[PDB]
Amino acid sequence: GVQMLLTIVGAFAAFSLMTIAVGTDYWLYSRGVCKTKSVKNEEVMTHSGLWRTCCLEGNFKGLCKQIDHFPTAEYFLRAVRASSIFPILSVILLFMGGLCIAASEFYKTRHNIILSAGIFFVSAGLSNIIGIIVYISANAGSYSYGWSFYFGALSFIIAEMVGVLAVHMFIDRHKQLRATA
Amino acid sequence: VATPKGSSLRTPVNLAVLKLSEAGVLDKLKNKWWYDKGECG
Repeated sequence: GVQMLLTIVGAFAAFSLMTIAVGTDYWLYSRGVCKTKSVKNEEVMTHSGLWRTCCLEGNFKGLCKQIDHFPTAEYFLRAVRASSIFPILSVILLFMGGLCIAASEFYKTRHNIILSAGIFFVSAGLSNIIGIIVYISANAGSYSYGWSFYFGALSFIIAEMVGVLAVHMFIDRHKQLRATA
Repeated sequence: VATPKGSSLRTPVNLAVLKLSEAGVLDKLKNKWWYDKGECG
């Protein structure tokens, strides 16, 4: 009862946090530009996310551009980093975990719909680590990570905690069946 | 800057160049063409 309530709340939190990270732009406070060619540049602080980059300060404060991820083993990294498959697949897996948790609230007989939720959450956390590493690794080849990056990192923790909690619930269901039979 | 020998412009030109160094007009043009109108940043 109370354990399922924590799981529901934690599931939503991690999903929400991760969806707010993949959607925002405050990932990396870098030092670049925001505009393109014209008939010199303005290197000012630019809070740059995954898809867009607005110049925090400077004459063009708030102009977001489209990060150009393509300026053997390096092409593959760029493609993964450019499509943010991992940061986007964690959000797809966390959402599927919520459906599994919700499905297990209307079909109590099926105990295998709770284990699925746990695996989804746990796998979502693992997919958010490759995203972090891919991000940092690709971004490499002075900065300061922002709140958007920390929501992605914080999502993992919340998701991993929901993952263990769901596994515990699965085991608890089966323990009840092994005591009444 | 160069001038034919015996010219009357040797001294006015020589002083003009010095007058443009203290004022920083020789470094402003160098920055204008080497860096301001540059491409590598």
